[PDB]
Amino acid sequence: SSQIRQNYSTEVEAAVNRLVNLYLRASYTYLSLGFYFDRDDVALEGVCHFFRELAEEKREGAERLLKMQNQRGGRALFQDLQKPSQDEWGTTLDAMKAAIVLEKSLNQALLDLHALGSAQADPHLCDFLESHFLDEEVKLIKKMGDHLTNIQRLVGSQAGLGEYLFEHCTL
Amino acid sequence: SSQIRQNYSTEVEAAVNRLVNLYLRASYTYLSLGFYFDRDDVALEGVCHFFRELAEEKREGAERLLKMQNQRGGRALFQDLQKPSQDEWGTTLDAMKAAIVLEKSLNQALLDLHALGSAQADPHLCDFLESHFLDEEVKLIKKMGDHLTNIQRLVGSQAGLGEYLFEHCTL
Amino acid sequence: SSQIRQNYSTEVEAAVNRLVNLYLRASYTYLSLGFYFDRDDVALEGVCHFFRELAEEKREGAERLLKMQNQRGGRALFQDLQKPSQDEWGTTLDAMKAAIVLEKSLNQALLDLHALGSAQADPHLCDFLESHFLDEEVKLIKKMGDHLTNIQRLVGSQAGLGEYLFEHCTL
Amino acid sequence: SSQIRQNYSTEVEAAVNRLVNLYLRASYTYLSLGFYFDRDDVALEGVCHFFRELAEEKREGAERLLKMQNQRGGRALFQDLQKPSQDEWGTTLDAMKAAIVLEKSLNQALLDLHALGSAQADPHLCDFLESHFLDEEVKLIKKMGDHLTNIQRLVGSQAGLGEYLFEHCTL
Amino acid sequence: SSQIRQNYSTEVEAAVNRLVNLYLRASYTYLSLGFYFDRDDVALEGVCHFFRELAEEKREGAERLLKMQNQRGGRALFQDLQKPSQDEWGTTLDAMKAAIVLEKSLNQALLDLHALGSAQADPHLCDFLESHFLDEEVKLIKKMGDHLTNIQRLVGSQAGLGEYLFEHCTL
Amino acid sequence: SSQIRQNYSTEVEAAVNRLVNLYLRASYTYLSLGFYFDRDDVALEGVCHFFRELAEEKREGAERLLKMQNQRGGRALFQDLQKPSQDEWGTTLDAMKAAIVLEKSLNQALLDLHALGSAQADPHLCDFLESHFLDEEVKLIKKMGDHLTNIQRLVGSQAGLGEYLFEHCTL
Ligand SMILES: [Au+]
Ligand SMILES: [Au+]
Ligand SMILES: [Au+]
Ligand SMILES: [Au+]
Ligand SMILES: [Au+]
Ligand SMILES: [Au+]
Ligand SMILES: [Au+]
Ligand SMILES: [Au+]
Ligand SMILES: [Au+]
Ligand SMILES: [Au+]
Ligand SMILES: [Au+]
Ligand SMILES: [Au+]
Ligand SMILES: [Au+]
Ligand SMILES: [Au+]
Ligand SMILES: [Au+]
Ligand SMILES: [Au+]
Ligand SMILES: [Au+]
Ligand SMILES: [Au+]
Ligand SMILES: [Au+]
Ligand SMILES: [Au+]
Ligand SMILES: [Au+]
Ligand SMILES: [Au+]
Ligand SMILES: [Au+]
Ligand SMILES: [Au+]
Ligand SMILES: [Au+]
Ligand SMILES: [Au+]
Ligand SMILES: [Au+]
Ligand SMILES: [Au+]
Ligand SMILES: [Au+]
Ligand SMILES: [Au+]
Ligand SMILES: [Au+]
Ligand SMILES: [Au+]
Ligand SMILES: [Au+]
Ligand SMILES: [Au+]
Ligand SMILES: [Au+]
Ligand SMILES: [Au+]
Ligand SMILES: [Au+]
Ligand SMILES: [Au+]
Ligand SMILES: [Au+]
Ligand SMILES: [Au+]
Ligand SMILES: [Au+]
Ligand SMILES: [Au+]
Ligand SMILES: [Cl-]
Ligand SMILES: [Cl-]
Ligand SMILES: [Cl-]
Ligand SMILES: [Cl-]
Ligand SMILES: [Cl-]
Ligand SMILES: [Cl-]
Ligand SMILES: [Cl-]
Ligand SMILES: [Cl-]
Ligand SMILES: [Cl-]
Ligand SMILES: [Cl-]
Ligand SMILES: [Cl-]
Ligand SMILES: [Cl-]
Repeated sequence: SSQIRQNYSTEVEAAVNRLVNLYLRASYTYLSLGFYFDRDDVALEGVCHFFRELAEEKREGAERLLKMQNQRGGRALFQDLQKPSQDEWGTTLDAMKAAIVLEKSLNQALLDLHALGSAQADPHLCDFLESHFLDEEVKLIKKMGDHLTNIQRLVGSQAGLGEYLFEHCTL
Repeated sequence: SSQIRQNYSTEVEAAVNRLVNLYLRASYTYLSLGFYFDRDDVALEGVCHFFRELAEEKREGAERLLKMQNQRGGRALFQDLQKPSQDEWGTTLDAMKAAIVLEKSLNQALLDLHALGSAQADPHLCDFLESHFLDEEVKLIKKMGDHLTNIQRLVGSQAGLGEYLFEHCTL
Repeated sequence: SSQIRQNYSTEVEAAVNRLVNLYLRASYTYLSLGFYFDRDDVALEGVCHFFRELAEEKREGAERLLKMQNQRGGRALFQDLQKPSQDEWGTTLDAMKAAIVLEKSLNQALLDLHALGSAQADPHLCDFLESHFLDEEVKLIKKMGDHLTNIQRLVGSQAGLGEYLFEHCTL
Repeated sequence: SSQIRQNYSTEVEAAVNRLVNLYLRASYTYLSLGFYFDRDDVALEGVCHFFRELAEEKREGAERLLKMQNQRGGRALFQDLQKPSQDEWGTTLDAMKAAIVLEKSLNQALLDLHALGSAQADPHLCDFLESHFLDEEVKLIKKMGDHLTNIQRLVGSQAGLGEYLFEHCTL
Repeated sequence: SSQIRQNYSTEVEAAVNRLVNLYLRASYTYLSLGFYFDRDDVALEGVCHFFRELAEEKREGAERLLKMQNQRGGRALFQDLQKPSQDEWGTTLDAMKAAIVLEKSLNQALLDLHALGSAQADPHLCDFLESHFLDEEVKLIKKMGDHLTNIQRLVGSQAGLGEYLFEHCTL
Repeated sequence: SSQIRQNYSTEVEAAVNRLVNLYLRASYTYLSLGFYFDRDDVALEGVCHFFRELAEEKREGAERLLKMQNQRGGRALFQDLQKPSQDEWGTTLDAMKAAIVLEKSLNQALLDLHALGSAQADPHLCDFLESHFLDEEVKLIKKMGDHLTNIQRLVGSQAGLGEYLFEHCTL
């Protein structure tokens, strides 16, 4: 009955709504991460800012998906947004570990949506994922792995601290 | 055990977390409102934009509250965000009615938080509500009542349409 | 006993004070008109603005008269300002009808003051009315008649609405 | 029956209309003060200008109140504006005394409206008074007391004139 | 006998003079803190500068209070300023602890002045505290708690130093 | 035990701390002078401003001395700051008399510190006094004597007022 809908499976429509939920959950998680690091007894405002920026990116992804849902003539359906998995997020290392786990769950969701879009022969969907999501996730996951390595190095030892300072201050 | 906390009741702390939830729910509602009006079979993009702007304002209010929670040494606690009350929002009139009901529920929540802050002799809280929330809500509710009146006039009759056009095009 | 007073009758002096009162009453009326249209259940802000501008013009006329009274060595005397004739002003059509009636009462007052100034052989008074009031009133009354005609056309019928839209949007 | 009205008592609504009247009366008083000082036999144009500026401020206060009345869903009701208490205002000292008495009556009215708003648990009203009226009145009353002191000094004696000139011309 | 004084209790007048003393004491304390960190055998000029800026803020607060005292028609009365509690201030951690204790004593004084102003039904006083003092203190106390946490982290351990460097140099 | 200290007597060190106290007392006195002239019943804002500027200069002198104390490796020690000698300061003439007495006490203190520095063969101290204090005091004392003469002339008589006006308005 939708007058623009063409080659748009009910399966993809549903999976897109689920991915919106996944992205909004991710944004909520990053909001909680950021405010934790803003606590006076944590007080790492740069970490708060890093996570605040990610909450925004994740919300923007959801909005992009919702725009696409309408462009294809699907019906956006919203579900409860579950609260984040933790109320306190431990150290910078713990938080960046939780963040890469999250990004990896979104990345797997995008890959699963491509597999569905391929099975449904929906190239507009594939193009959309490619254009806005797949490379963005890979780039973000690389940066977070980079961060994990640096944090481990900085917290580990004077040899690690040493090499980090040399790179940052001499190079 | 918080080293900055002063004159900040556990009651207000809790009510602030609940109000964050209320504001994030409101933002989610407005996201659903906006995307509904973006549907090709609805296609009122200006309405989508009006509600998109409100989703942003409501999120910003929640973020402001969360910032304040930390500034007072309270602990931000997040809860499930319930999905909006409807999946489809009817006419522009229905949506603007749902929106004023929502804003009125937030306004009542702010008034209830002032009553608690007064009972707890917490003037920083009162000041904060005054500075960022009370007048903003009143102004928004006035605009929405204005909108309700105009929509009713425009949809009602040629006499109503007539007066609207005169004001918009002659005055 | 006034050392600048020349050729300035007590009759004109009195009539000038009465006209000040008439102009301030008019300004008060337009204040009430404008705020009525600002009511959320009326919500024609352009009409509010049109009347707000007229309240200003009418006050300025009174101030001009008061300045002139002093320039001639008359004594400005103020009287009670009666409240406007109505508390609610009905439709845009009703309000613009009330406004033209008002302007016509001021115009008749100016004409009556010219007749007195002529009988008193006071050409400075005539010049003053000509320079600041007579043409202003005529222009305003023409605009209001124009408005009455347009409002009647717009509220009347699809043929009227039709012609208005053609003029506004095509021409 | 007003669709925006929330937490807005009939008592405050009425007191706001009365305060509008009080502010418009004040503006009318200052108009009479200013024109008196413009009389050729008085000829203190700076005093005329000081009072003209106050007539404007007082009108603006009334307009602010009327805007607020509508924003809260109250009904602006206008009453007769009584003419000022005097037709001639004596010396600069007499006029500035009459002016501080007036400002003190408005200030007391604002304080009485806060007491009512507090009894009615209306924090938007309190905020509004704070934001636009309480500090403005205090500042104005301080300036007028300053003026009274200076006028008394200047009119009093050569020792007073002396100190005024030293401050104005040397410092 | 003061010609501007209205609704200004002798109790608030006295408490304002005491708070001026409290603020000037605070400014003197911060002067001593800053010069200590300027000692060649301490040599933390950034800490000296942080405290120099606070000495200025505290003096400005006192001056603001004194201005307000005169605006209300109270009489500014000055008392001995006691010298700071210490002649030497230990480590950066010790000094920032002494500073938050101080700010908390000023904050409690402001809250006690609000309680008095409320008991005296003095809304201009409440507004003044809100506008210039309550939020400023909260913001300053949050920053100092942030500083305490960071200093403890940096002085504590290589894991703490590690996380601080990551936030500052990577994020 | 100070590693920079050279040719810096304990006698000068102590006298510098005492002079800091003297300068801060002077600044406090000028704060009280300035606020007195800001009283509505005094209302000489130019006098308030003149004294406010001097309070700043005196504080700056103390800060300069404290900086120098550290540059020489002395230990800044702060004492109680006694409140000013009066709570009310009479006429402009009385205040300017009190001010020149004060400046003369500071000037004598500087001269006494030079005598000590000379006896201690401390040329850096002499240079410092010369560079920042001796000429500044002389210039300030000359200006204040000038002011005393003018105030006496202006308050004295029409012949005095006469000559002042001629100089200010014709020359
Ligand atoms: Au954050
Ligand atoms: Au942040
Ligand atoms: Au694909
Ligand atoms: Au595909
Ligand atoms: Au770097
Ligand atoms: Au570096
Ligand atoms: Au570096
Ligand atoms: Au939208
Ligand atoms: Au939109
Ligand atoms: Au409150
Ligand atoms: Au409160
Ligand atoms: Au329009
Ligand atoms: Au139009
Ligand atoms: Au038009
Ligand atoms: Au209006
Ligand atoms: Au308007
Ligand atoms: Au005529
Ligand atoms: Au004539
Ligand atoms: Au047009
Ligand atoms: Au048009
Ligand atoms: Au058009
Ligand atoms: Au005037
Ligand atoms: Au004037
Ligand atoms: Au209030
Ligand atoms: Au209130
Ligand atoms: Au001056
Ligand atoms: Au002068
Ligand atoms: Au001069
Ligand atoms: Au310093
Ligand atoms: Au410094
Ligand atoms: Au208060
Ligand atoms: Au209060
Ligand atoms: Au940094
Ligand atoms: Au760094
Ligand atoms: Au770096
Ligand atoms: Au001053
Ligand atoms: Au001043
Ligand atoms: Au010397
Ligand atoms: Au020497
Ligand atoms: Au001069
Ligand atoms: Au002159
Ligand atoms: Au002159
Ligand atoms: Cl955040
Ligand atoms: Cl495909
Ligand atoms: Cl939207
Ligand atoms: Cl409170
Ligand atoms: Cl208006
Ligand atoms: Cl004629
Ligand atoms: Cl005027
Ligand atoms: Cl209240
Ligand atoms: Cl310092
Ligand atoms: Cl109060
Ligand atoms: Cl001062
Ligand atoms: Cl020497």
